[PDB]
Amino acid sequence: DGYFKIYSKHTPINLGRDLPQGFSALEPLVDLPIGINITRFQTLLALH
Amino acid sequence: NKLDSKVGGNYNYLYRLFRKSNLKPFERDISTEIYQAGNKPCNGVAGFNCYFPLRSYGFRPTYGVGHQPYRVVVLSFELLHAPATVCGPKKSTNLVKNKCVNFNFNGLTGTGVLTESNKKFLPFQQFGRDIADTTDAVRDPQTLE
Amino acid sequence: QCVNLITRTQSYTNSFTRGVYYPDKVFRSSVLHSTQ
Amino acid sequence: IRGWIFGTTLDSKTQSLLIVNNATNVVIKVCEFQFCNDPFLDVYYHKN
Ligand SMILES: *[C@@H]1O[C@H](CO)[C@@H](O[C@@H]2O[C@H](CO)[C@@H](O[C@H]3O[C@H](CO)[C@@H](O)[C@H](O)[C@@H]3O)[C@H](O)[C@H]2NC(C)=O)[C@H](O)[C@H]1NC(C)=O
Ligand SMILES: *[C@@H]1O[C@H](CO)[C@@H](O[C@@H]2O[C@H](CO)[C@@H](O[C@H]3O[C@H](CO)[C@@H](O)[C@H](O)[C@@H]3O)[C@H](O)[C@H]2NC(C)=O)[C@H](O)[C@H]1NC(C)=O
Ligand SMILES: *[C@@H]1O[C@H](CO)[C@@H](O)[C@H](O)[C@H]1NC(C)=O
Repeated sequence: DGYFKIYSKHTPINLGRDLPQGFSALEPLVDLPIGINITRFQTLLALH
Repeated sequence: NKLDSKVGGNYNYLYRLFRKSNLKPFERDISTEIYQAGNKPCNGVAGFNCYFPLRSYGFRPTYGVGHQPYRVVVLSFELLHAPATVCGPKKSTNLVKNKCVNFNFNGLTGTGVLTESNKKFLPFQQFGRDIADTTDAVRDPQTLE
Repeated sequence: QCVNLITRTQSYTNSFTRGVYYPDKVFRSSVLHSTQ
Repeated sequence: IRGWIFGTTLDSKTQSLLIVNNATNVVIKVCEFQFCNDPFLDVYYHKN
């Protein structure tokens, strides 16, 4: 509905493997109405 | 018209007659690309029966009534579900506990006794609900318990 | 400064139970809640 | 890894969403950005 919703979590994990079996839900953290179409996306890396 | 209409007209009030489909709710498009209202690919600034968004209204004071400028504001909002931040000029009372009262929390009116809970609400939560879908706990908006 | 640099390669993985989130901002406890 | 672009066209023909994080606070903006085919962040020791 033109509203961009962000949910997130972090969890400590022992070195079996990433995305482990178990459970944890994401809490809502940010919300903002952009009022626009979205079709594509990318991510910012930080080089030293 | 008393403040947005002009005897020279006021052609800065643009409106869009053309879009490839109907847009969804609360969405504004400001792109100026040519629209193919002719059956063949109109490219660049012009083409046969092809257009940008439509020319603005002749907002001239003499035009006549129901046909001049009308300033509109639409207040869209939601309520009674979530941590509120904008409301009416109603005063808070003191808070009383263990006694039967007609409460109101952020417009959630009801009748009950108010008690110290043992419930760990997460910070984003204003109301706590039951199996009958009715509010059985609330976070006080003045002191956060 | 419109530099290209990102060398991105990918593989595939099973997202077992991940990406569940609180569906609305109402407290609930000791209940099973059906949500779409 | 710090932030994201979300959009329909990413080339200033229409508005698009940018999220950027750093060491403290985040900035969000929706704009007719002309992104670079590789959007990324540099942070470095500025001698001045
Ligand atoms: C949100 O942005 C999307 C990308 O701009 C847009 O999708 C695009 O929609 C048009 C019209 O349907 C497509 O144009 C093509 O449509 C068919 C082929 O699918 C042909 O008959 C046409 O000649 C033309 O080539 C785009 O290809 C399509 N792009 C994608 C990636 O799907 C949405 O319509 C936009 N929605 C809103 C509400 O703005
Ligand atoms: C993370 O990056 C943020 C920008 O993406 C940055 O925010 C910027 O912080 C500076 C310093 O507080 C602000 O600079 C302004 O400060 C006052 C305003 O009155 C003036 O003296 C300055 O001339 C200047 O206008 C920026 O405005 C602010 N940018 C935004 C978008 O708010 C954070 O500070 C960065 N965080 C860290 C830890 O470095
Ligand atoms: C009432 O408003 C004042 C002034 O902003 C503030 O100091 C006070 O903490 C508020 N009351 C409560 C219970 O927080």
